[PDB]
Amino acid sequence: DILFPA
Amino acid sequence: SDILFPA
Amino acid sequence: ILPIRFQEHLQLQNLGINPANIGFSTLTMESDKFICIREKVGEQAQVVIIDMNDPSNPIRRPISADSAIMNPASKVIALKAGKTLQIFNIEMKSKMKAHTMTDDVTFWKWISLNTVALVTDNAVYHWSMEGESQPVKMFDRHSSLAGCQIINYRTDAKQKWLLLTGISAQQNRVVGAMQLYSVDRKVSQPIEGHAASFAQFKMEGNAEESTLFCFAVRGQAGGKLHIIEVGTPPTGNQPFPKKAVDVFFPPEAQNDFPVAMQISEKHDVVFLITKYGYIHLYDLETGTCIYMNRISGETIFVTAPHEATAGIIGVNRKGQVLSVCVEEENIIPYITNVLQNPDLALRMAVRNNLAGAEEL
Repeated sequence: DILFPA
Repeated sequence: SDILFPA
Repeated sequence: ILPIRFQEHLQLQNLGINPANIGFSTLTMESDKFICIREKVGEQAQVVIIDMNDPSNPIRRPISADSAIMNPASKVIALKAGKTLQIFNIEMKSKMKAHTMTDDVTFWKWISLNTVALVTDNAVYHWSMEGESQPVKMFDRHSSLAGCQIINYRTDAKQKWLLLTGISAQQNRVVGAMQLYSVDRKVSQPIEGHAASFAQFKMEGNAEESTLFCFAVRGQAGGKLHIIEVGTPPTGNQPFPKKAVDVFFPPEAQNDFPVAMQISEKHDVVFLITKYGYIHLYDLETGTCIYMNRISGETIFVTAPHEATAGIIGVNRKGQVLSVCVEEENIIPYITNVLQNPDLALRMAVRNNLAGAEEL
C-alpha cells in the first residue's frame, strides 16, 4: 500500500 | 543592481 | 519490521507556503540544510528560505531573480535574472560575486561546497567561489540532449566524471537522456537514463576506492539499474564487476520513471525514488534490490542526501519534506528473514558493521 511517516 | 534586497 | 526508517520533517504549507510555489522551478533544496522558495506576493517577487534547523522561522526577502539556489552548507545564496548571476552572503549582507553570462542558464546547481554548475542550451560550466574565478566551460552538450528539460547535473567526488540529465517526451513516454563526460579523456558518452549518482566504493582486496557510476532508467526493455566503475581502475585494483538489475514498476504505474537517486556510502545502499512516489533500495555492491514500497502519494521533484542518517531527503508537490534512510537495527534481519538472502545479510552486516547476522 503506502508507508506513513514517523 | 542587486537582485537580492533587504527585508 | 522495515529495513528503512521513513520520516516527515515538515509540511511546508504549515509555514504559509503557497502550494503553487511548491514545484521544480520555484523550490530548491540543494542540501538538507535549507529549502528555498520563490513566491510572488502581490506584484513583488520574494524568496523564502527555510533553515531546516530552525524551520518555524523562515527568512523572506524581496528578489528580482528567476532562480535561487542556496549553498549546501552556508547562508550564501546564488541568484540569477536571465544572464545576470549574483552570489550573496546573506549574513554579511554582501554580494560576493557577480557574473554576466552570454547565454541563459536553464539549470544550475551547487555541485560542491564551493562550485556552482551552470547549464546553458549549449554547454556546461563550473564556477568556483574561490578567489576571482569566472565560469569555466567543462564540455559542450551532446545533441542527444537537445530539446530536453534539464533536470539534474552531478559529478563524482573528484569532479573527473560529469553527468548531465535531461528528459523529453518520445513515443508518449518520458525518455531520459544523459551525457556522461570524462574530464581526463575529453570524451562524452550519451546514455539513456533517468536518474543517477556517483559513489566511492572500496572493493575487498583493493587498496584504492573505485569510482562507481549508478544509473536507473525506464527504457523500452523496462526498468533497469546499472552500476559500473568509471575510468581506469587505480593501479593495483581489480575492476569492479558491472551490475545490471531490473527496476520494478507495477502495472498501474505505467508512466512512472526514476527521478532521483542518492547513494549512502555509510551503508553502500542506493536509494531510488520514482516520480510518482515509490522508494527502492538496492545494494550498491551487488545491485540486489532490498526493498520497494510507495512513500508518497504526490510527486517528488527534488532530493538531497540526508547527511545525518546518510539517507535521502526530498520534497513532494504537496510540500511534505520526507526522508528515508536505512533502519540500522532492522535491515539485516529483514534481508535474512523477509528476502531470505543470508548471503547478502551477512555481507552487509560485516561490510557496514550492522547488527543482526549473528543468526541467519
